[PDB]
Amino acid sequence: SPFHLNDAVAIVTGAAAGIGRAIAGTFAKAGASVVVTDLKSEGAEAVAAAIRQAGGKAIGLECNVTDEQHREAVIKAALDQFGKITVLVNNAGGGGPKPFDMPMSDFEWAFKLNLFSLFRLSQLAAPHMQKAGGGAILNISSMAGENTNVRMASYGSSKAAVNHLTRNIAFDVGPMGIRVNAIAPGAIKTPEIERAMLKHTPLGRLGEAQDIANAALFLCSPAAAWISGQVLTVSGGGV
Amino acid sequence: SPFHLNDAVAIVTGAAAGIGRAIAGTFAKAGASVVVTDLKSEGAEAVAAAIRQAGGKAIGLECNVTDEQHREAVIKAALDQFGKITVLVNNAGGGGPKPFDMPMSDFEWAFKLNLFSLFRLSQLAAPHMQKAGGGAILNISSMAGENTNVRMASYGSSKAAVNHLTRNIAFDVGPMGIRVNAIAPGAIKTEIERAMLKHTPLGRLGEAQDIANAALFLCSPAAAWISGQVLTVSGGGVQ
Repeated sequence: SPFHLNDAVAIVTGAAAGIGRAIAGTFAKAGASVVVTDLKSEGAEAVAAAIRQAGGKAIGLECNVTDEQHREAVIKAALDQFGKITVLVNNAGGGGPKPFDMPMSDFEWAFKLNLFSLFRLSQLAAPHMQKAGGGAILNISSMAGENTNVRMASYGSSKAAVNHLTRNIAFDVGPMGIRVNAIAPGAIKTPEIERAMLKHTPLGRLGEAQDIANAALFLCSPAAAWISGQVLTVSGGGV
Repeated sequence: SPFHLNDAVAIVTGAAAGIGRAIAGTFAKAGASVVVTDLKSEGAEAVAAAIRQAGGKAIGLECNVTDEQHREAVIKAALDQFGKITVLVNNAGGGGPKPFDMPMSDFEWAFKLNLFSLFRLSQLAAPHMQKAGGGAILNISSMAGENTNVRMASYGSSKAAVNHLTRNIAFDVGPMGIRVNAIAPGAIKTEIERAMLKHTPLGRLGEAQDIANAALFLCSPAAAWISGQVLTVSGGGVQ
């Protein structure tokens, strides 16, 4: 089963709760040494210590992905602790419904958070994946980069930019042996309104962060060795 | 024929040469009062004077679309000269192939130029279009918003961001009577040309007047129920 990605070093951003925590835990179970980072040092350290207790190799750091101080800190810490970089999970990001008439201070924030940070991180990690023989980048997007809705002037543009950045820098770092892929999660269970939102989800249930973790583990694994420039939507079949 | 632009005021950015200049001329021939703008004052003034000589209403302005001073200046100049704003053609933009290991500054300038500028322009122009009973915004994108290629880390991401911004802010400014559409131009006229046409099934390159007429359709009452759409004017292929 090339589904082990055992011999590797995976930097997971925003990985103290939810999708990032699940990705870190599942990657560690698969044999990868995990640099858990978060905006909060305490949560990342907690998750990393839990992984070490389970029997895995992990460290926990504070990283504001928008702060190049913190980005070089994470890259250097991964290199010091484990010697190489082979997987980069850009799960760090946020933003939400901001009205059309918003400050531009809110539009540039959406792109510095959801796009600029992860591009700079991929720039930082790509050379180390090169003497390492190749690596896997995974940007965690959203279903707003494909769908069209109100109040999504900032979030949606940023997520579609993440998607096409994936599709394009698949071509630049391919020669380096690096695969760029993205995951678009939707309605993840971190109630008539809940069943009303399930009425458009054909599988009749909400998704667990293990679903995204599983999809990521596939995309970051040797089983996805000839898969790049792909956005995979994990949505149960709907929006 | 509802393909005329009578009682219309059209702001056209980057319109001293090429697609923008042809759009300004075609829109003026359609009966629209044209605020031609450019980064260089001389070209915009020349194009506006030529339009006035041809029998249309036009003014020429210097505008760096990345400069909010210039943006408010264009909005106020349009409202002074012609009393309203009904059409906003964001043709101004640029960038191109940059390396993956490109400097971070380079990567923000293509968003600030190719996205942030036109979003702030649409923000400034939306209240006046609402007041004028509705209008049309047209973002001049590029075929890199859809295609995947090398060196397109910044240009492609910004252009796909423009595409999805079009698609989504069609939903916010819809209630205002405003239609947002986008044009993706192919190779334009201004043995690798033979590769170009190996691809382009119509066996010729496109004239700036093709983009001009596509824009004229999308900014006219003929397209009154068309919004959130990206029209690719490529002759039927990719160049």
